[PDB]
Amino acid sequence: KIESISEIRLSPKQEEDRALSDLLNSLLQVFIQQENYDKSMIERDKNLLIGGLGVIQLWVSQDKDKNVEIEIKAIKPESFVIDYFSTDKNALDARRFHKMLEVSEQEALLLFGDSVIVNYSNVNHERIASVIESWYKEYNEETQSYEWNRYLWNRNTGIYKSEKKPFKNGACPFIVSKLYTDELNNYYGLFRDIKPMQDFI
Amino acid sequence: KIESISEIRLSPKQEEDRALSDLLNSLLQVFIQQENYDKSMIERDKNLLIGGLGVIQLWVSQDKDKN
Amino acid sequence: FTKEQVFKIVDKKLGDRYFKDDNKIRPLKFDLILKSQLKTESRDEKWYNWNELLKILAPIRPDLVPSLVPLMLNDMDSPITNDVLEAIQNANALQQQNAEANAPYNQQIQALQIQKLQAEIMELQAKAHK
Amino acid sequence: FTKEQVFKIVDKKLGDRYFKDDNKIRPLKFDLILKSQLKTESRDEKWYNWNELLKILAPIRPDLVPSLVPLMLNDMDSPITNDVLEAIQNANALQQQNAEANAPYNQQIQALQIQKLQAEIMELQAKAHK
Repeated sequence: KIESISEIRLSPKQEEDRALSDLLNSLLQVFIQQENYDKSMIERDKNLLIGGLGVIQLWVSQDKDKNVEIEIKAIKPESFVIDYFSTDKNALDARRFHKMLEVSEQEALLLFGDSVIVNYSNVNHERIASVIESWYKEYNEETQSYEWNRYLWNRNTGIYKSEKKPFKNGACPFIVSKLYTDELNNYYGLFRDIKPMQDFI
Repeated sequence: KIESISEIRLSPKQEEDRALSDLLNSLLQVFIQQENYDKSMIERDKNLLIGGLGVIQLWVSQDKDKN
Repeated sequence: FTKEQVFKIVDKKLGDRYFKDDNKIRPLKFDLILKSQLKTESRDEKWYNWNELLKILAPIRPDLVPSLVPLMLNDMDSPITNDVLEAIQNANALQQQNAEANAPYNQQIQALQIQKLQAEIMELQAKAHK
Repeated sequence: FTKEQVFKIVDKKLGDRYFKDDNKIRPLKFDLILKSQLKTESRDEKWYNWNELLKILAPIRPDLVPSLVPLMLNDMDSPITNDVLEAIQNANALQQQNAEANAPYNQQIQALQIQKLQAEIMELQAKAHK
């Protein structure tokens, strides 16, 4: 899978869409040939093969010089909780995604200002914090469409920061796929069918 | 079966039906190259092979922009 | 599927060939035959059909072949297609420009040869008369 | 992606072909088809497509081929490309310089042949008259 890394090219449906598509295939190259792409894809394939989950998030960070960029990051699947009501692979009928993050102190200061109270830890000397970032699918009442909202919160502390529709379209940044969903709604992976052979060896 | 996914193309019976059929083969491509097609076909084949049933439903949803 | 829904999906020629109606696609019962094939995109299938058709039509009728290659290249999924099409347009414009620039000399030569062959008529008739 | 963000990434021709708007890329629903392929850089893919297209178009239409090789060589990732392009420009400049230097002799020969073929008309007409 390392040398067969798949990209997606775009093709026109009509004849007039070609000047669109050959534009967008030129604009996806700065998303393709970035440094994080191959790392996120190989981490994704390792998580899909060892376990059953593959989680890749996207971001639209814009640093200083009007330069909009699409960051890509593969998420560790053990620090990622899906809605229990979603039964299918790719997690499309999911209403919420939770990720439990470790956050350092100055990254928590940059993430939100000092006006709200942070429940830090004291693990050795550095005051880290455990922050749960939840993404909720809720339909609006002004427009009748679903939008995704972000809540950075801590258990037994409350909500640190609540933002609604923080992507100009109400799109969830996570792309999830489960390999081998089974009964009782678990991901099965390639590990369980080859595990007793390894134990016998 | 994953790489031998079968689509259905339409052929004209008479000579005058070709302008119909080459129209409809262009209109089935938005049904073919959608994201749910390969997932539904592979789930169908898995259900037909593991068990005996294969059930696929279709819908004519129209969201907001006369689409 | 409404008519504006159809014309947002298909090309202009494919829409104009079917609607000569009543703004609705009305297929009859004995009109279509369902044939199964491998799931491929339409431009790749048209490209393969264009390739085999140009390799078939080469010995039997060659003059049909160079009039088909813009219609072949319009159905190409390559990213170089928008350059090849304007290259074809520039070459055709230069060719017709050179043709319409050299055509007065050609019609001058034609009229002059006609006048020479008439002058031979009147010369031989005058010799026969004298 | 803003318009100046797009025009910093793509070429001038790729930007001008799409924006004939409202300064935003507005793709419709039935416009794009997603096709998976191997992850390769754009100039290498365009180079391979140019190579197969020039090997296809060689027997069927040869006169299209020498007008495509600057457009092929512009899409080359080789370090010698900036030398080959100025070599092409110098060769084209020398060719058009020789053509525009030799063209007065060619039009002189054309007018002189026209005058000779008219002199034949008046000669044969005078012979027929006498």
